[PDB]
Amino acid sequence: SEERKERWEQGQADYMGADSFDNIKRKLDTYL
Amino acid sequence: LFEVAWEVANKVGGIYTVLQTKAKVTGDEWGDNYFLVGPYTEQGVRTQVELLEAPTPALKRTLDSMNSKGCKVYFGRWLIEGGPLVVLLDVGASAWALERWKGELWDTCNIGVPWYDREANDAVLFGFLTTWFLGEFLAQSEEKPHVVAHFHEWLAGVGLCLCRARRLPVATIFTTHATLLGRYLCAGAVDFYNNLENFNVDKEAGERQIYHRYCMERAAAHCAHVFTTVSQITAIEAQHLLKRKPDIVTPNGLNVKKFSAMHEFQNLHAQSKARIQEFVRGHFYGHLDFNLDKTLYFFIAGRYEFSNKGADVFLEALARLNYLLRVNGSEQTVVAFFIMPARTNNFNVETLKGQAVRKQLWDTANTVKEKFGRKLYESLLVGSLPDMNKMLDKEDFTMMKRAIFATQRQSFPPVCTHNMLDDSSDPILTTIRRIGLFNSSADRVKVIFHPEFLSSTSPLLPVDYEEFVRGCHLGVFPSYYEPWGYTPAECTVMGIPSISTNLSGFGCFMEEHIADPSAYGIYILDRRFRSLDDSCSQLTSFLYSFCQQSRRQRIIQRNRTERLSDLLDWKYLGRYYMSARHMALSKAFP
Ligand SMILES: O=P(O)(O)OC[C@@H]1O[C@@H](O)[C@H](O)[C@H](O)[C@H]1O
Repeated sequence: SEERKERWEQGQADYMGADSFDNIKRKLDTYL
Repeated sequence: LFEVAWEVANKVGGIYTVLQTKAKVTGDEWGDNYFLVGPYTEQGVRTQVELLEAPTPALKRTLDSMNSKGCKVYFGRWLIEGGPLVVLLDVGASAWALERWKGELWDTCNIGVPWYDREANDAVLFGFLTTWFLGEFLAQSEEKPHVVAHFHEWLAGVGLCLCRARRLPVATIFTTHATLLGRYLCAGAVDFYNNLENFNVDKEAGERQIYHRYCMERAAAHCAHVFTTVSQITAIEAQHLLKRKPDIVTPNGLNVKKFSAMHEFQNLHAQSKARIQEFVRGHFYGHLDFNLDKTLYFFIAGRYEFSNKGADVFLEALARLNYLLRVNGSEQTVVAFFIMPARTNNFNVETLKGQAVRKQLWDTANTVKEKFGRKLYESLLVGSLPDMNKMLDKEDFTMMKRAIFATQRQSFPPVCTHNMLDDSSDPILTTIRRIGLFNSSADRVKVIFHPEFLSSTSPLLPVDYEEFVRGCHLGVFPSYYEPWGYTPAECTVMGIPSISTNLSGFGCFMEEHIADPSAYGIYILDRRFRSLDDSCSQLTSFLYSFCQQSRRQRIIQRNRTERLSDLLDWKYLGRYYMSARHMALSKAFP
């Protein structure tokens, strides 16, 4: 998760890596 | 209930008037429990909100805790209709804990924000302040009542998921107005509405630097208990883009200014149209060879967008109408106004010259008529009749003759009432030259381009936007990418026919509530399942059909279109908001 700091700090916004939107989906869905 | 929006202190979009109009009905529904949340702006506290230094009668401890803990908040009354209870939250009051907040924001909804985008950081801190305020309130509210949270804008909605991350027993409603990435899709020279089934959303958000904005927009949409969207087509594009079907659609309503008499909106059209004629006469001195009682006024308004507003399709439709009118041998002539605010400098010398010539002709007529009045008064006093053997005077004919000599002109009338800064790259003028509309005598379609908002301070056209709209005969709005559409709704409220498309939110909304939308004057098009040529041909057919009716038929059409104002009023649109709030409450806590 540390390596994911700078990627969203100065605006890399990686999209073909292991940080796609579903990577946020499958942990936000557990919130409800 | 809590309304969260970024447009409470600044008028950057149309959400301001929507919220201002909805405040009355929301307050009438919710009594004194209606609170609204908005950012604090230095420019929006002078004549925009009455600050209340006194504590809220039902809330004293949370404000004291918030003030003592460092952040600065204000309570007061919004300077709008009804009774609003507004809270303003400063953006710099808690600007000293952005690092800590984003450190503890990594595990909540996993959103990252660039450091050089001040607006995104301001929205994030606003969301943090809002969720902190909700937490403090529910901690200090003894958990007796139930709180429902409504979010109207995506910047203000970033905190919504934060509440969902804090297990707060509240109903979560997410309302969107338009897709940000969709706006940039339409400028990519790629078909958008016919390819709605296949979007490579991740990358197109990636290389276009709008990745994170869509990221927390979709996060808020997914996390919300209920999701609402402005119109049906916007709901469809959200479902095919955000991968979440909205529970219900929420069209925007507008307050209607009723009159004592039903027909008064006709009278406002009668005189305002006259103000247009005095303009067009001035713009057509030396070429007034057509009867002005058989003239139609078409217009298209809004922001200067070429493809997204349908200026081009209107232009070639008018060209086809002109070509058709020169083979039918008809005397009807139409005038099309383009209220497209662009960047301009100074005025047009020919237009002002025409206005001055019209005024000079009026002065000459006034002098001659005063002389005639004096002579007629004398003859009536002596007890006789005017035989017109002395009105000639052998002198007034000289001045009238030289006036007519001055009125003579050789060059063609101009197409613009201003002076363009650039002419080799202006789409409107290039298209007009290409299609061949030069306001010639043999033509039947006239084009007038006025790249400036209409105001009473202008030298020419001394009318505002509302009166000019009320004066026209039919507004043509062939929108292509329009989320909801305010101008056609305004025209419908004013009581004039309009032309719209199912692509626009207003057209789709009207097409699904009233059967046969042709007798009421809301001419609908089909730009979704038809090609450009089919759409322009249908528009030309509609224009010819409008030109075909008589004056009585036009009066019938306008009278019937006037009655549809009740459909767009908030009194009818509040039902959808009530349903959405009730569904959210049921989903959160039975
Ligand atoms: O709407 P029009 O075809 O321009 O008709 C012209 C005027 O319309 C309305 O204002 C009234 O009916 C007037 O009595 C009529 O003179």
